[PDB]
Amino acid sequence: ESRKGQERFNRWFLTGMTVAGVVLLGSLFSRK
Repeated sequence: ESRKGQERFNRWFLTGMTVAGVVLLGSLFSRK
């Protein structure tokens, strides 16, 4: 909502941390 450009997704390195998210998605996404 804020006028700031920041609403765009965090700088790509901080996306690297987002990979730390999906890796948890990599487990939960399916039962063995």
